[PDB]
Amino acid sequence: KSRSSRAGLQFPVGRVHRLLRKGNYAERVGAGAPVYLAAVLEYLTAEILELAGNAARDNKKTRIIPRHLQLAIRNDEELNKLLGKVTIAQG
Amino acid sequence: KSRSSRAGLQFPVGRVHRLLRKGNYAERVGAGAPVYLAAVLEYLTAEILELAGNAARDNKKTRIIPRHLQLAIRNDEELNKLLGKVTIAQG
Amino acid sequence: KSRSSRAGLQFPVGRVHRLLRKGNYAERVGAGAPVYLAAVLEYLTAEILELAGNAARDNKKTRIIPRHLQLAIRNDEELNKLLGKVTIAQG
Amino acid sequence: KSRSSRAGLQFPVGRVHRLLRKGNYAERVGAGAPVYLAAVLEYLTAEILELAGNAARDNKKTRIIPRHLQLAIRNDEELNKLLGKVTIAQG
Amino acid sequence: KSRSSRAGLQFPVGRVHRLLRKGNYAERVGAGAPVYLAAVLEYLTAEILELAGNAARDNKKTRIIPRHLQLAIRNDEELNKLLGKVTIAQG
Amino acid sequence: SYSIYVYKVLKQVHPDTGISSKAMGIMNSFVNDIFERIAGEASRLAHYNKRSTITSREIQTAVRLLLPGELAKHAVSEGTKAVTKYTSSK
Amino acid sequence: SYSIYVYKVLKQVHPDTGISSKAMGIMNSFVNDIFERIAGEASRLAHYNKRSTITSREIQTAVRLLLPGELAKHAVSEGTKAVTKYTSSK
Amino acid sequence: SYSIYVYKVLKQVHPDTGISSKAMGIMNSFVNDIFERIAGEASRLAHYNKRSTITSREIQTAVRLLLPGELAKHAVSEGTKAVTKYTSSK
Amino acid sequence: SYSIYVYKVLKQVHPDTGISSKAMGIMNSFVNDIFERIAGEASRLAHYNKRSTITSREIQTAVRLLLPGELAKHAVSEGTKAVTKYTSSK
Amino acid sequence: SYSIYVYKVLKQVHPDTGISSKAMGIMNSFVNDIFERIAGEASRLAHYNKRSTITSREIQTAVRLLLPGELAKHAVSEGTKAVTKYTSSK
Repeated sequence: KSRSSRAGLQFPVGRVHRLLRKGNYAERVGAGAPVYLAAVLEYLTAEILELAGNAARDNKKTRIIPRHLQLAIRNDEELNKLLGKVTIAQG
Repeated sequence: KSRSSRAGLQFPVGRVHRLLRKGNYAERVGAGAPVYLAAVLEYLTAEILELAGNAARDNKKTRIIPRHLQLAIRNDEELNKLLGKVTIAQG
Repeated sequence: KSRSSRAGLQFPVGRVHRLLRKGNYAERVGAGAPVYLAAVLEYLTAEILELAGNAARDNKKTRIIPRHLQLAIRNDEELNKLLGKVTIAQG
Repeated sequence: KSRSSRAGLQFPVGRVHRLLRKGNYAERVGAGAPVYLAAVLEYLTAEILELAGNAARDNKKTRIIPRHLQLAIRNDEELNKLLGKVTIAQG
Repeated sequence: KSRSSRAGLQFPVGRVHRLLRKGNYAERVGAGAPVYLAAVLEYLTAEILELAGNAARDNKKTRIIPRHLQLAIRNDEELNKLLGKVTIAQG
Repeated sequence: SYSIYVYKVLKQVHPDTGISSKAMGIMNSFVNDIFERIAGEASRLAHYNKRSTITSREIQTAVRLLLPGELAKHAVSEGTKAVTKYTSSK
Repeated sequence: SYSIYVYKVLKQVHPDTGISSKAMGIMNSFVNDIFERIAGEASRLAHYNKRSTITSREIQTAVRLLLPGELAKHAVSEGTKAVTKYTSSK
Repeated sequence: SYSIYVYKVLKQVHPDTGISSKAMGIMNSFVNDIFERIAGEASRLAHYNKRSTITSREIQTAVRLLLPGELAKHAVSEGTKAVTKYTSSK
Repeated sequence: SYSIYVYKVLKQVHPDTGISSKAMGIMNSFVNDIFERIAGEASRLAHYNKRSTITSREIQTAVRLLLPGELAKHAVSEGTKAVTKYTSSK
Repeated sequence: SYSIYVYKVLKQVHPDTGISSKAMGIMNSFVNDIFERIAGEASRLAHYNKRSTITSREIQTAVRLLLPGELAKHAVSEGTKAVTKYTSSK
């Protein structure tokens, strides 16, 4: 069965695992490493995607456009620090 | 009669008292300690809960969702300092 | 005739005069001291009360609630410095 | 013919010229001095008056009240620096 | 054929090329220099022009006026740094 | 964990405005947080002053230290008001 | 405590806009606050200049020191206008 | 590149709100970015502690270091929850 | 004091938007302020360069020094445009 | 001066949204500005590295230095994409 499903995740554990070794970050990366990282990635994705989705509704739309990601990221004080030196194209 | 009612409070004086000793904060915690702490907790709760409730109305709703807590906390200059390095999930 | 009226003021010159000596600020406070202070107090009161009243109208109301004082104080750049480390309850 | 018209200006070149010498700024002020200064004054006046007029319309009014000057000054990043330590009465 | 079209651009490669040498920036400017610079100029133009166009719609208009450029530039955190010490006339 | 109380406090402040489960989650985080913060300083204050017991006098000073300006003044008032009622209200 | 006056001032500024009791509470806090602040500096100024009496000249300098930029200029004007009326208006 | 997943996550959070291709571009940039960031620190942590392998214990410390305050606490929880399920869920 | 002119400038910019007396008060404060500021620096510049006369060249440098970034560039242009017209327009 | 192009770019981005003459003035100022900025650094980079010619490699490094974070990454991509087309597209 799928490593992504075994870990109860959406993000590709396998892919993340490939990237960790290909990347030449480590000599050998452990088993839980990609599953933890994949997990954090999915989390953050859900987070900003949530706030973004809210801003999309608040205006009047159903599709989330960059403006929403922007408005979303900048309004959450915590997310604004993380993506502080990040420029959202068309944001 | 209840220690929470004797002190004219909502927050559990008793619970707070347990937490103070279990926590291994002190050697022995006094009698008024939990009642004072419980009191401050209830106060702050009421404060942010009030501002939050306002923001809930101001939009259009009856239920307070994280966004309100967020908007509330960030807009009060004083509350914003306290919860400065705090991240409101879905805020 | 009234010291408050002689000075063309609303704020109680007399009261301010009592507070200055009771307070043990001075050894002896002069005659114009309370009238000047009372004057400044009335001024600042009128100032923030004005901006507050505006914000009350701008929303939709006739009664000024803390939110207005807050919104008022925080929006005037100059008043925001004065009451910088001040927390408006329910503001 | 008028020095203000010769310079194609609204602000009183003459007045500005009087103020420069009365003021005891200089020993003797040149001919172009007041015309340059009068020019800059008129410019800045037009600038803030423009942005102010915009804010007046944006709300709903025809008369510009202090609030507009304020909202105007504070929103232009450049004008906000110039009048940084300035307090707009009823702004 | 056109150097601007060969590079798939709108901005005048040729003009930019003239400006680079006239300017007395370099002794001799290379071939790709103006095409790269012209490219970046067009990009940034499109960027701020996009965000500006959005703000124009968001209000109610079809023509982009300075206010839009302003509101646009100031709201994008990244663009705000670039044009930090820039004053938008009538912005 | 505090949901009971925070709800009780809510009705007391806005007797018609409800709160989401997710928002309740946040409130609970808040309560535990500042509890941890205040008790931490209180405990710190006691060791500094070589006292083996955490008095209410420590909760107060802790409150002055951790809470903002005027937000702290009320918290002290509320706590003193509360402590005093309890002590007299035997 | 000041409610009378602050209300009197309110009608003078907005003769149709009321104010809540809770908001009045705040206004009272404000009045006492800046009073305490100004009298504190005034008192400080007097000791520095080894004067046993707090003159209006101290209230003024105190006002310059504590109040912001242009917000201070009016307060001085208003106070001088006020003081002068009272002195002449025997 | 992540579009599949980010869309899958989207429906999970807002099962009625779509996302633009251009906005999807951004999301992909975000995913690769913080991946690069976290793996960078993780890798840095491993060399410092003269370990030849990147454990999940490094991903965690990396997460604590790079992510803000409370935003980091969840990420750790989520990762531990996730790692533990996978390990037990053989 | 400037009310005439500022009104004249107003119609020139917004020929349909009026201005309150109180707002006019502010405008007058603004005009006198930056006048005082600019003439102050101009005067300062002249003493530094041991010149007994305030040239327009001082008003310009003063303008560069006191005014923000791009807001200063126009003010210089406007002043040069204005000065030049007057000089030639004998 | 750039009005032609900036308009051409505008239709390309918003094929229904016009732009004012005054706003066009601003756009032109922007174009000349960052041109001056980029060419200035490029020129600076060349003298430092004792090169008599401004290569595209200088425009790039100049772009990295002057432009913000991610706003710079695109500008480099766009420039490389553009330069490469031109070079190959003989």
